[PDB]
Amino acid sequence: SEEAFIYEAIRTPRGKQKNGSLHEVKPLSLVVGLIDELRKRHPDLDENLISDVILGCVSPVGDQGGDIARAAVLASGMPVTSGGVQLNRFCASGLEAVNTAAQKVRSGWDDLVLAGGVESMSRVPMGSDGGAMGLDPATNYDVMFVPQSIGADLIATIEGFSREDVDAYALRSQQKAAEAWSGGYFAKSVVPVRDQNGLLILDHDEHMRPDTTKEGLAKLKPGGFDDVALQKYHWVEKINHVHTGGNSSGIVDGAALVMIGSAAAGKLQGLTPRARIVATATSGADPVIMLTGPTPATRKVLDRAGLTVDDIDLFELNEAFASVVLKFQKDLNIPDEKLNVNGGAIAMGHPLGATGAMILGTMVDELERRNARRALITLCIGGGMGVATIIERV
Amino acid sequence: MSEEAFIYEAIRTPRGKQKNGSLHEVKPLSLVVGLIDELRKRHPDLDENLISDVILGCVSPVGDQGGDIARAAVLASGMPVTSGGVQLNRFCASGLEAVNTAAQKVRSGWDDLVLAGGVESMSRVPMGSDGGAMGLDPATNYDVMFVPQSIGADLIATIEGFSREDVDAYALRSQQKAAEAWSGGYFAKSVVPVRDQNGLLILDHDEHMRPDTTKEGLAKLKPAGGFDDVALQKYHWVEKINHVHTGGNSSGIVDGAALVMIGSAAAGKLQGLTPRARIVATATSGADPVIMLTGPTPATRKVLDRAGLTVDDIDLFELNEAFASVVLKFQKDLNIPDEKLNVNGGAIAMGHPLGATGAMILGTMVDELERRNARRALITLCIGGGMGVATIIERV
Amino acid sequence: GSSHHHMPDNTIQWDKDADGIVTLTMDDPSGSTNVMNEAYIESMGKAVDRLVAEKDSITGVVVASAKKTFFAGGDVKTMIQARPEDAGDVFNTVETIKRQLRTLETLGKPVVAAINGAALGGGLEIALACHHRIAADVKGSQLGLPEVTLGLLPGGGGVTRTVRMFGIQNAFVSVLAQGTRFKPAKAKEIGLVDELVATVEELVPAAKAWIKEELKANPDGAGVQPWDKKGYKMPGGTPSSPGLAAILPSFPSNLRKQLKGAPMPAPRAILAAAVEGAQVDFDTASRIESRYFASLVTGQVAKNMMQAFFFDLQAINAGGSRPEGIGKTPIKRIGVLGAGMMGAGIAYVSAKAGYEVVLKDVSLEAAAKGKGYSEKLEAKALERGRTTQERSDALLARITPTADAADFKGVDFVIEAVFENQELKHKVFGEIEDIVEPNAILGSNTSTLPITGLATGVKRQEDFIGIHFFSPVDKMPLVEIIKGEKTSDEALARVFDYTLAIGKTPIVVNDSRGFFTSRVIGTFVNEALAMLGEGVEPASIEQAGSQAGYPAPPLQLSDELNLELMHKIAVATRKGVEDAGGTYQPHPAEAVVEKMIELGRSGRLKGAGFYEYADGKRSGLWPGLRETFKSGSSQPPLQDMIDRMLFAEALETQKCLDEGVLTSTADANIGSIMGIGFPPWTGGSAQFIVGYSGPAGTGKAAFVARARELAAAYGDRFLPPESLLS
Ligand SMILES: Nc1ccc2cc(S(=O)(=O)Nc3ccc4cc(S(=O)(=O)O)cc(O)c4c3)cc(O)c2c1
Ligand SMILES: Nc1ccc2cc(S(=O)(=O)O)cc(O)c2c1
Repeated sequence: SEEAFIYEAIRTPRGKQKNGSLHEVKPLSLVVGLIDELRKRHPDLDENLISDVILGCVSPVGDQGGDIARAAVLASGMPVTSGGVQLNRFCASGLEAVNTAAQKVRSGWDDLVLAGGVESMSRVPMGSDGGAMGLDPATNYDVMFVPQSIGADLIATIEGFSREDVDAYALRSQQKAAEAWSGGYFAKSVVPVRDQNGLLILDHDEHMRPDTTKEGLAKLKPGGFDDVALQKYHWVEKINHVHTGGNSSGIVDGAALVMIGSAAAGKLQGLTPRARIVATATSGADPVIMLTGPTPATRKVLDRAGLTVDDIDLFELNEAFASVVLKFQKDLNIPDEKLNVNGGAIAMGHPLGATGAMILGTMVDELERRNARRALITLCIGGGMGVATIIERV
Repeated sequence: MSEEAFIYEAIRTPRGKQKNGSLHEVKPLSLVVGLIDELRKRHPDLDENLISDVILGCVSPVGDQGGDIARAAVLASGMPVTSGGVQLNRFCASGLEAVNTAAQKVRSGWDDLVLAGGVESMSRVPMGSDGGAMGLDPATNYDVMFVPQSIGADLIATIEGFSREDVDAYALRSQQKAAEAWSGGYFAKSVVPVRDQNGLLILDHDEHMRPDTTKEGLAKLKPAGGFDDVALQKYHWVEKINHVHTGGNSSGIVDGAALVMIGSAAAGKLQGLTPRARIVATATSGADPVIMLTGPTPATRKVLDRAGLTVDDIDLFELNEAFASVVLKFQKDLNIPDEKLNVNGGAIAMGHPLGATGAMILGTMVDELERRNARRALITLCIGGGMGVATIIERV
Repeated sequence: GSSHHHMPDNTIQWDKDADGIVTLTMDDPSGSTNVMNEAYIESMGKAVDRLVAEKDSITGVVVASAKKTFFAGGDVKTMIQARPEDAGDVFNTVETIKRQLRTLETLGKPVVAAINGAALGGGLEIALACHHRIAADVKGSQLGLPEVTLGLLPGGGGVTRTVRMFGIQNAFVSVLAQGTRFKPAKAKEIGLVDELVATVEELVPAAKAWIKEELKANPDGAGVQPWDKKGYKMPGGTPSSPGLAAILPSFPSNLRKQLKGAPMPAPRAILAAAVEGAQVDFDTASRIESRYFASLVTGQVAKNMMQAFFFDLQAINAGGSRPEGIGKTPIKRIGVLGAGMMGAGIAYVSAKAGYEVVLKDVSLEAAAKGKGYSEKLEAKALERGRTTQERSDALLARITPTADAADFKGVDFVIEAVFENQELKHKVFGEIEDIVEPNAILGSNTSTLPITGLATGVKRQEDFIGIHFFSPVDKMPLVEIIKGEKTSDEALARVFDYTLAIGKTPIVVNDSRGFFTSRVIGTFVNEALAMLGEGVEPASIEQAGSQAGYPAPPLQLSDELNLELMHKIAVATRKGVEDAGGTYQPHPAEAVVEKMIELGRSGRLKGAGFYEYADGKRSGLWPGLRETFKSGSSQPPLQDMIDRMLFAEALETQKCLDEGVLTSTADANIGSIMGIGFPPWTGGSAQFIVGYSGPAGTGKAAFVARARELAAAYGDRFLPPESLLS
């Protein structure tokens, strides 16, 4: 019934893992800073209409435990009627929070919703929450648990992607991320992180290596999981391990916020809608290869909105691994000039819970800059899942 | 707000107690898989590819309950790999929030059939295993004035004027109405007994109930870090907090899981499914986070305004019995009739499985509406941090 | 209700001395070994009840045995009959057993195990329930939990207590996963035993002396296990510990790597019970262990492995195929002809058994290089420390290499290992048959040549017999004894006793081209080569072999067996049946063999086959293999490939039983597992028929339907013989 509109989409710079600038910053403080930035941009915003705050978090333990969304609502001084819920769908938790927010707005039972994610991987490392697929031997044996890196190398082997192929893409992402930064594309969306004294902590994506060369990537180096993967994929002889630290997504800290509401909610608050959520979709593929989820999810969201690949101006897939993106480009025949045009997680990083909301806002800005119409955002997920979202510039 | 969301199934496991509980040896993943196999038994020809998401509530997603226990349930139960699987946490109302989100996803038109519910093996993963910033971070603990729910519940009884005999009288009625419901067989087709890998029975009843509870026994119980001073610093007009809540008039710590199948009219008609109830409206609100447990009252008013209904229009009221004074306050605020409130007992007798509670008391109302042949029911829960969630269903 | 009990006879003897120390002497009067039978459960229940009743006058308990073996397992006769509907009774039985041990464990007073002999499985579970374990360092004494080797798991507290004693990783790898048996010295080294004594007579006195000293030195901790104390810390940590939780997701993947995906549920269930048990208290962990135990016992794999590795293996060791009435004839001097890998391995396992070996070859240099196979084997044995220098020298000193036929003087047991040519074998036997003793056994290690034809080359044909070994002889445990038409029953018995003497398992096979091992293993190889000719991916064929449960994938095995050897084997079987006026049955795999011979890829000996070999090391499949056979053009289900190789051997085994090639299914099961590496979870190529499980059901009826299902899809060679049909 109602239409879901994105009114704001901001994010923090992604601080690296080793000696990162955001290691001293608690993940709650990252979300509170983005909440205060939204107040700075709309001081006339009646926060009493904000009915929920949906944050994605993959490791909801320690600093990120106890419904960090509700903690952000209370700590930032938002009204106590603004809810607060933490969800987890692995790497697409940020985009799932946005999708759920848009779905709640479409249901007519929610007016204005904050959505996004947070992941301080330097403080709460991945896997800190435990899990049954990994720690329980009865189900680890059944679901054939395999790390995402092996599934990525398995994709490169099956699709015929060489070591130079995944590295050439890794070079492309580093260049396009530097071009986007030096072009000032990210000026409005990347909110610098400061301390309680206002002193600067971080104002750029620390994981970026814009001086990357093809020769440097070739000098990089790539417990029974290979045998487990080949037991299912029995026709492939041996897995060609091509992914290194230079062609895989980085481990970084960060957070992102997306203000989603109905037309009436935005008109009542004097907010200018920037883009419209056209459709979302959730699908999946084999959990051993894991990272083939985006292709059915992208295909599903395209048919749901009555659209084809030709009707999409920008494609944004999370660069978890270089082969996953090349496989996605090969399947749907995506033009080179439309795929991750501002760089990706290989250059800037992959804050698990917040990545879906980060690349979402990245396309909202790029749609307005190029004056384009549509953009499709998708991510590969652990366990073989896939989420895709189509936004239209308003 | 286009597609209408319908409840086709709503099952749950029996609630095993905390001390020497029958379910302490059952992994929480196994509790969820058991309910999935029951749904398969009831509908063998159900094309599970139509199921697009599995939304589970879980307040302590650590250890056995981490790593997206919904996705683990999808993979372990052999469900289609395209059935998603997401865990959410909204404290005590995570179970109902999963149902609300599932219904909202169906209304958005981008999801056809969704499994919703929750799971909480508190004997294995106790409360607070996930840590938390509001508690374990001093800068936030000092600001939000962190106070446990029990003190806020004692504060409600002090402000509203509920005596120790008042909260214990409600506790007695909950134990009696729960025993009467079990003896009448009301829970026959909804409580799915837990079994092991060999088919041997583990638990088939809410073993936290004390149906022989007496007024005399409740009066002999004793009530349960300066949190009293913290609560009275904000409620400065209250002199001293009357601690009336014991283990007999509070909710129980139990293990359990629940599953609700929510879908559109096209999804159920295509699978030959009979809709049992329809989601009329949901709402999220909140109140002061120090008293914490006054959230149900604004959320209930908000969901009644959204559905264009009043208190007289609702046939059954089901509020989670976190604490006796919380229910007496909710009854006092909205003038709820006694004969409409928690008619089959509540968490005081049967227990409070955090992640699964919202989905359990929802399935209880779907069954009691059909039994009484009534029309509307309003389910609501108080939430930590001062939140509230309410939902209105209608028998189809 | 909740009791120590589940007509029967009493098994335990009671004895309380003046100090209040009760001595429970397990002595089952219905057999030579204490076994967890219904008589034991009732007898231990009576004793434990009396321990609780007389607790005020008892200061300690000593668990001893009156048999040569402390305690060896349970009533496998009972657990193999447990149907899925009997899972409740199986659960209650092990819960009662552990309820007795738990009471004995938490008795508030020390309990010591006086381990006189073998304490295996349920026997070790009794000692583990005690607070102190003293073992007598005697001959043949073993300790371990070999439940997994029967498709079961330690269900009497073995998994729970070993995990509490050593942690998850140590208990699984060292004791539980492989059911390793240990000598008393090694048992004390890894922590299974606390101290040792030289003789059995010192056990009970030392047990009461330890109780006397424990009460005096440790009054508070007496009769309290470490996991029952306050502040107990499991070694390696619990699954919630940050250290173990990091490596824990790699345990099931490593186990799947070791099992190669074979359907063996017992090790998986052990790792599940070990981990899930470490997350809860001891009593709850023990109940979890019971449910996994009842799961396996009622399962079909356990019934297959119990049938093969307990009943069938005992029926063989009990002389099931040994002729009746024949006596024992000692073997003084063994004469081996040929110093190849076979002859050298034969000479090693014979001298390792204490026999005097005369290893003859054509040249003294060849016979010396054959003895070097035993020297390089004793080198590794002395390096890793498996034998002493004293007996390693005596072992090699029994091997006398020679090139003179006169050195076979005094040989009463001749084994021939020369290459397979009929006129060659006739010449080799003719030049030693008069030098050896007049009662000497004349054995041949041929793998295809019929024994009746080779027997004509000697004058004492009644003493000519086929003694078929498998390389490497030092590790392969089976000996295929082929009985020619003229071979007497005394020669059969002497070779039977020789096989047991060298520590191997014999099977008796009547003379027939291919025998049983070579004939059945051919169908396994030929099915894979067929699939390759049909266009199946070579990697899928190899994966289907490993996931079926085979030790080596078939195409890899097809390179060790040499395709030129396979070619002349098929030519010989064709030429023999053709001369008889019939029409040979050609196999589709023959076309793939000849195609590889033409391409100059005849196997590993050539240096090129289905794999590419570099410096004698296998290095991946040959890339030109896919283009040669159009690999990828046929994509059948993996379970079809797995069933095509398993059913082929299973149906060929049933033919051998019908044709009288085998005389017992026990010889077929053990002969397939230990001879040609048939997967152990099947229980043997004969047990696989009655123990088949799949979508068509379970049992002989399901095997028949599935055989007909495979027959319609891949050829009538999968049609089940008449004997399997009702
Ligand atoms: N004095 C002795 C005493 C015993 C001997 C056993 C073998 S054996 O290894 O061939 N048999 C087996 C096979 C499986 C077993 C399983 C269990 S269980 O408890 O796990 O069910 C227990 C057992 O005891 C098992 C024994 C060989 C011997 O020489 C022996 C000599
Ligand atoms: N649209 C609906 C849906 C359920 C109804 C139920 C009743 S009843 O509970 O009194 O039978 C009466 C009604 O008018 C109803 C109308």
